[PDB]
Amino acid sequence: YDHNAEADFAASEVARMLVADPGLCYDAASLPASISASASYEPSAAGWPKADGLVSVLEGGTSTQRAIALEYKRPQEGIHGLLTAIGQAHGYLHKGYSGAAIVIPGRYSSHPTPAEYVRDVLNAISGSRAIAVFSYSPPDTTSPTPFAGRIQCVRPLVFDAGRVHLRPANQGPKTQWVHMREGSTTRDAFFRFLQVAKRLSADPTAPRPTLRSELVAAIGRLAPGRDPIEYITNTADNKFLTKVWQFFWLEWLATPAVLTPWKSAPGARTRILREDGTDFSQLWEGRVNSLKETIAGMLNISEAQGWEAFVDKQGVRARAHSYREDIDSALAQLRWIEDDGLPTDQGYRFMTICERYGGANSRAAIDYMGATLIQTGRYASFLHYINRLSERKFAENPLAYTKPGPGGMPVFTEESYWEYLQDLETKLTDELRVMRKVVRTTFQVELTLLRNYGFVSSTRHRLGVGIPIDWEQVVQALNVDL
Amino acid sequence: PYDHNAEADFAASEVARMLVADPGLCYDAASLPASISASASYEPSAAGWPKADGLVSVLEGGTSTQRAIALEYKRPQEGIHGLLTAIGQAHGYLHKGYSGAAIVIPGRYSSHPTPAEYVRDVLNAISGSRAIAVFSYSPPDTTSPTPFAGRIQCVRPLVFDALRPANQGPKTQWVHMREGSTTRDAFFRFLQVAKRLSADPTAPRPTLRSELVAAIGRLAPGRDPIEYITNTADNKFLTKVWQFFWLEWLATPAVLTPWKLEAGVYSAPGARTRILREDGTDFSQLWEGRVNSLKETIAGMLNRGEISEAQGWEAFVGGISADKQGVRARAHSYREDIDSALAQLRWIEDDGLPTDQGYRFMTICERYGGANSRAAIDYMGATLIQTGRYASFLHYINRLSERKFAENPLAYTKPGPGGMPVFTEESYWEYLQDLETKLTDELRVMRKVTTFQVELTLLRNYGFVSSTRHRLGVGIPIDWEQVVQALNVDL
Amino acid sequence: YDHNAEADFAASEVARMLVADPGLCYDAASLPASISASASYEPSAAGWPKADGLVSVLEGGTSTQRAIALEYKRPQEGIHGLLTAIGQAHGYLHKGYSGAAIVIPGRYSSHPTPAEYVRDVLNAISGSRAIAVFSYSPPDTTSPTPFAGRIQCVRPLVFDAGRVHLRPANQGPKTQWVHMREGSTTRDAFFRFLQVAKRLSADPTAPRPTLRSELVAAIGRLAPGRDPIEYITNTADNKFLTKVWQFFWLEWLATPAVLTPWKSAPGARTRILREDGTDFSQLWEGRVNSLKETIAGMLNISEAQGWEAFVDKQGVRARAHSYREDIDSALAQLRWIEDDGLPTDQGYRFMTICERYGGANSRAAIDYMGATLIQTGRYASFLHYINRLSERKFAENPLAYTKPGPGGMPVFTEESYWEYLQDLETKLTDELRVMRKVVRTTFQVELTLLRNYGFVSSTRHRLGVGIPIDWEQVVQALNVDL
Amino acid sequence: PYDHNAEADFAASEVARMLVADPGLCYDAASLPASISASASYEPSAAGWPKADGLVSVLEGGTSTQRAIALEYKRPQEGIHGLLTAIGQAHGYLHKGYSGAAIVIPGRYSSHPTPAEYVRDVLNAISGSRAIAVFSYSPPDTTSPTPFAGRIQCVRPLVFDALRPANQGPKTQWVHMREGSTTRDAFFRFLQVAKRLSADPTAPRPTLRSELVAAIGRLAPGRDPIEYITNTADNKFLTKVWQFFWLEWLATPAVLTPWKLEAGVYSAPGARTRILREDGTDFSQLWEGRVNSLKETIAGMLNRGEISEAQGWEAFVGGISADKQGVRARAHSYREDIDSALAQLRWIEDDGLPTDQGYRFMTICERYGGANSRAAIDYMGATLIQTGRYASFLHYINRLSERKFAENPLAYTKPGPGGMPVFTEESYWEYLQDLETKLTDELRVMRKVTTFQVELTLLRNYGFVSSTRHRLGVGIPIDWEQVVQALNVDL
Repeated sequence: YDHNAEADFAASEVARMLVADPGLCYDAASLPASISASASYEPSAAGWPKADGLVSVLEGGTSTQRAIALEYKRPQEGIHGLLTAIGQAHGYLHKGYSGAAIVIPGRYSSHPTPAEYVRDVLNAISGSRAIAVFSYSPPDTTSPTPFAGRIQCVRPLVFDAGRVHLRPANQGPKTQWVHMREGSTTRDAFFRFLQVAKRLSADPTAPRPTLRSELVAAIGRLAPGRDPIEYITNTADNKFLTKVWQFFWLEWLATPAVLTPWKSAPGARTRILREDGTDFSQLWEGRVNSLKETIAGMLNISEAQGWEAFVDKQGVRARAHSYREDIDSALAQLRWIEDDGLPTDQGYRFMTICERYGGANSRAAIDYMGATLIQTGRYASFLHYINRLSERKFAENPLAYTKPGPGGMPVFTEESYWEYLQDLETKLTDELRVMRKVVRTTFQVELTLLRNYGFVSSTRHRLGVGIPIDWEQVVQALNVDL
Repeated sequence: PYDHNAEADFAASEVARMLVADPGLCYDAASLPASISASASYEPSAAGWPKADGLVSVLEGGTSTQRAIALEYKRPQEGIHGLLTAIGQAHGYLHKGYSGAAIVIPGRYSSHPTPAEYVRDVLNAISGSRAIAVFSYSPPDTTSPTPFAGRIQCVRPLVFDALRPANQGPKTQWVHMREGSTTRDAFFRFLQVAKRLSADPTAPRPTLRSELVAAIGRLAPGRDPIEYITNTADNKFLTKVWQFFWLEWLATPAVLTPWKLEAGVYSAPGARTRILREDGTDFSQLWEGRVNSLKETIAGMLNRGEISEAQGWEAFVGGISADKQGVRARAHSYREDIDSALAQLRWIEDDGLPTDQGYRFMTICERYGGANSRAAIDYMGATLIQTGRYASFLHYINRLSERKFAENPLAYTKPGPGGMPVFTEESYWEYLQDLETKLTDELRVMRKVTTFQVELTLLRNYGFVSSTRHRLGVGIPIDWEQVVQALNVDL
Repeated sequence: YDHNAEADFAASEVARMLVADPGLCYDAASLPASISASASYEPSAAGWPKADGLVSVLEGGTSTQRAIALEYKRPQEGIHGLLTAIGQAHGYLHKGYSGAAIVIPGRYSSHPTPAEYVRDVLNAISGSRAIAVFSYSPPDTTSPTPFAGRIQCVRPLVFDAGRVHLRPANQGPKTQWVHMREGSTTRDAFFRFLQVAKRLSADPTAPRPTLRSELVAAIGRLAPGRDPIEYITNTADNKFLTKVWQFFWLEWLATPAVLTPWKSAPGARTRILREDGTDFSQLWEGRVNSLKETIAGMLNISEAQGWEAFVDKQGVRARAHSYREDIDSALAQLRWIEDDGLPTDQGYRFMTICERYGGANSRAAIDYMGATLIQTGRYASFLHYINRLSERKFAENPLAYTKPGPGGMPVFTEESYWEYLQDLETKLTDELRVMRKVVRTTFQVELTLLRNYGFVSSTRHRLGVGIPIDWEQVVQALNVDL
Repeated sequence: PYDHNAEADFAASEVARMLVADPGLCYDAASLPASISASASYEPSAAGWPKADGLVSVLEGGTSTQRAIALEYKRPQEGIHGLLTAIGQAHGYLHKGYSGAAIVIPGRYSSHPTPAEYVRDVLNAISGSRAIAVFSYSPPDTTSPTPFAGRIQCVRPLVFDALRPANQGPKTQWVHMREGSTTRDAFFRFLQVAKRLSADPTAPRPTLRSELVAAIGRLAPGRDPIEYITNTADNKFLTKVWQFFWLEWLATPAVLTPWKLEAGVYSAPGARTRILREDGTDFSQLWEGRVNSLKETIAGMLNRGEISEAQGWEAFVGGISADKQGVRARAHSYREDIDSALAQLRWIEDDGLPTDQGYRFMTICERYGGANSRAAIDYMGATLIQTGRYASFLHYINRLSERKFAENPLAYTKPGPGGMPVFTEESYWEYLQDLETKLTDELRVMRKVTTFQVELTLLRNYGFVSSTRHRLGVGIPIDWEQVVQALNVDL
């Protein structure tokens, strides 16, 4: 909705203010030579109380970062939002963040001095100096930087000096928008995993699935005491989330046929559709991978030794652990699964759409996922930045980036495209501070995602426009979920 | 999803195309006309209470004949309950005097696999009115300029229930707001007067100043001065609201003063009303100022000894011909504009009471800083986008323009300073004309009585299109971020 | 909520008006000697478009009834409700009802003449004379008859003369409140059936359950061609609802152990808890029923002939068909299942409460069912009538019905209770017209239901009060479901 | 479920009992007092903006010392988000000046198994304020007069953060509305004046009639007459709203007229204000009528030649001692009543602006027939039931009464005409006194400064209890059907 983007706009402005004035987050003593700041979303793997954003402060010469959790309040929430924010800021410090920033309207109808009030309470009662307060006047949504010059610091913060272990700089997200690990998971996999969780919630007495005798025999050799299901699904707990993982993994991905190592490579296909609908995905085989290489490995290794190979090429156990981490991460980031593991209303809704309209590759399913990526994945923020920056360039000069064609007439080329994408990128990293550094790659993950979901056109670029955004499609995504 | 009204407009356009492709959808075999064209438009507020989602007008080889079909559109979000509403709504529309009615409803719901057949069956079994058609639709393609093209099928045709005019009615799907006379503040003050009078219909009456009452009695010896100076004859609720609003807020005692006379010299008083201009710069003016120099022209003809003071009063109340409107003519035209806009914004009932939306507008003006506040401007913009149907208009312009420039980004341009292409004012007029031809001949969402000035000025003022009127590769630059805010508001 | 009870109050008043004036539903010709009218809920087995109520008109000497479907509108719905009502009235006639009655506010803020408007449209366009229009002024909720004298007929109806086949008088409900068939179904059964429907919606490829070899062999003799599962679950379609029935029946009630006829009686128990939580319920055995009687029947009948007996004592097939009809009826009446068979939001919610708070016998589960019976089962109407009638009797004379005790002091006895219950009953049948005729039984089903759910106290009666209603408990039930 | 406020009251009562059973919940080992009693009450509107769900007052063996704990109650319906709100709310309460704060939150949520431990941990780790206690609860038993008895456990105690008064503050959980001076119409007109002034703070000022301005100048030669006759000195927003409301609606020019003099004869004018009486019979009266015969007493002392006209004006503005309130004394007491009720109904901000609820009340009066309409009466009744906390009061009376009569239906009765039991006025006073002893000593929801007249009259007038004051076997007969409507309204 509107709230997610506005928090992103304010987080960008906070990051800019700390770069302009490091004394907002540092005491007079310990002022560093150079600090950089950048805003990002909060990774779902962090604790329950979710922040509106994170601002990372990096120091010159170090490899560590100090992270500030951001809480953003709108007037529509009313003055009750102030007391929510104070509690949330204490929650963010309890979670382990070096600081927290409360960003709230400069005045309300009821209250002339809301930020002064929040500052007073923090000063009088809390005694935590790691919580900053910022107040704002209404943002300019025509700008690339809607909150530029419209946010003042009413209370600075100081990072708690009793911090011996500092956060690594390469940790955490580097953009405000969510990067999906674009290889292992699919729309169909989210659908089936939620389906298994709905199945297990209705029949907790469900019998564990049975492995083939050759597989169960092989597990006996490598892990003589271990339970074979726990072994090949790489689980140790019996919690709800791990059990659903077990059924999902053995039912949908590592099916009996896929767990067949050789026939020679068997050419097995899983039961999980690729997003492109052409076929079902493949696990451990297809090129010269595990099954095909082990077939070649048997030119000499024994037949029994092949099972040890199956369980820098990931085996069944290693892939099961990484794939579990992916689907767990993504489902939480999309807010489709509770921390406890039950499906949320949104997770149930996506599952319902898939069940009603022909599965995870249906238009209704693709459209609901896209709407989730726009709101919950914060691609609305990203689209706003690309739009306002592009409009600013092209309103000034509609022929920007074009190159002389045969007659001298301008044409927007692939070189034009790459120059324009690089300008957008340095603008996002240096001016807006909405992304950080850890090539025709600049925005490949974002643009492929956006194009696949219909938010940017199959034509990658057009003269006078840049990335041709299907804004009506984005408008529709913004409207969903009531 | 998109806007409910916009989806209704997309369906009305597709229905109008379907009637042109197959006139047997609304005509019996013997009733086949020589040539039939159809177009979709909004329903005028002046029509009955049960408001239709749209109107489709059918013209034949006849010269002055038009046949109107009232359209009701249902969304799955309304649920299976909407189907029964639509049957009742369709009967309401025929009762209002429409020749036919069309129900446009989803092909399936989660609850019910066969909704349109249900409506056809119920109409066949019980209603016995053959003037109601049923159309079923699959989800629209919002990528297209014509989202329902080929996605709507007729499940039940209609037959026209047996004088009619063709030059009558609105000619666009989007509403034309009457430019020049009314403002947000006027809508607000008028709704406040109607709410005050609704609670206290008896006690108040306005007081004219004595010189004016003496002047009216000499101009119109028998007429009641209030009825005279407000140009009213009825005693209906809506008329009394007008009388109070006119004298309380616009033709106030100061504004009704034709001239100031000091020591043989006549001068226009410089009166200002109590109604803010939309731009917030000052209060608005009547009979004086930059639009109407009536008082200044009268004072100059008194100072030159061309006219008596008695003749001056005649000119003030009666106007000066060419061009300069008098009090009575201004009151009557102002009453007609403000009545029309308030009904079309659906802020007022036919009875004259504020609607829920009029109440919501009034409350925003009262609490958040008046009719020129950001909250009031946002509420009006949302109303124009939704109730005025500019969401459908913006979609048409966007898709039609994207279709041109995606194929050729230099479309319409002309050789400029370096020889380089330039999108000029000529380019704009060529592009606007192509948009007109598509809107009337391909989409069938407008008909002939060239510019789009009224629409674009309104959209520009509420921030939905850019302050620059055109850009190369784009045409009219639409601010969809602003459009999102208006769509989400829910009036 | 408030709407359900108000429709019941208006339906009672409509039934009273037709008794006072049969010309409201009969033309001048064909005026009958004597007609009686009574209001009831609409049985869930009737079509999708559900009426707010039914009013039954019975004629003297006949065994047939003419039924009027009632649609009630509130001002809070606004004038849009009028056009809804016209369409609904046409829907009710299409469903096969002899007449329909639209009951709407006498005026709205917007509209001075709403009932005149509805009458005009019906007259001008519809041409159906079987639809009546009634208008009302605000009801008096202190009265036993809140709409008494406050409803006028703006448009009468006439029953379509082209009706050769008349509805039987013994058909349909005889009360405004829902009677649950108080023997075969339980809270646990609704819970498990919804659970099976949630299971099957997630895995439609689910394998059919397997019968014991002796059972499958026996089915081969009685129904040589029939599929044994379809045979013992007594199903013929393959629709969603019938399949969920099959899994539910074989998983939960006719389990493998319960399907064991003999060991002698086996003493099998099902997997469905009784509402009292003491044990699981029993099917076909326990007294001298099917299993025990067939054991006695084998004193002579063959062992093979016993299977024919198993499949006026209902067998497996006969009980499966009647029990299916019960659970189908009740779930639809509670609005927990769509006509298509998918669980509704309320059905899912009840299932969720049972899953989260310890099952169908939990307080949260009992409380949600009770809240459903108060609103969806319309026991709010019934409680209002008992309350206002009782208060009227006892406010007049607080010692009403008491009998002289040892000292002459009044005591409210069991005879006092039965006299008071009978007065309430004739008042409900003769004055309010909210129940019909097809003993210490007067309200046994309603009171047992109400007491079990905590709406009336375990003490059945008290002096000065009558049925002691726990009105605070009813208030809480009225508030749920947002 | 029940009402959110009622559940908060049930928890405050149980907290107060828990402190009496274990004073170590709020006192350090060295801070153990001689004897401690605790009671729950509402928080007075005169306290700061962040309003608590309740107050628990602790009295020690000290004579004038009271220690107040601000209570915040969270429901599962508020979700895991309410936990963080409560931490912030608790800090707000200590900042307001309370000695301690208590968070009362569910033992589990669907999302989170261990909510109260979360709050304890966060407070321990970051806040560093030991004056905030955390209590966890299992679902309440609404069958009981004490629904949380034994169902609330202390997860974190508090220690009182280091003058204090004991005779201060409200003495009941339910709010006492000040009877006699204000009406629904007064609340409505006052909110309208504040909304008008909020939009136009500059332009308006009220005009006193000339005789009164001359009289004030002679009585108070230096004082500004408006400040004098409205008994104000400040220029705050709330004060200006008072001045306009007083002169526009109550002490109108007619009502400010002390006498009418015709041919040597003095008479009370028979003025009526512009504020309706609650019963709708007439407009209300000031200084005249059935409550105050001040004008009649002055006119009778003029006619008897006991006093001058100058002395008559002194008596009118200054009152007559016994008993008869003058203009200034009436203005000051009326201002204090209306300010208190509006703040306690939460219809006005401390700043003087209408709240969302004040706006909702005003809109209902404006659109649905004024402050005495069924919709306005229903909105007020819902406010008293919810914001005034009479839902908890009714639950206490109901359960306490049911407990008595279920054991003995003839409880309190006395031998009547036939020898048969009768529930008499003596029975009622005995039963009311037992209710008092339970409310103060068992439930701890009221404390000593006998009748319940203020509460019962209010409840009776809004239809929540019966017009007959008592009935055998019942006590006070409660109309739970009416109570349902009020609970469902959501202000």
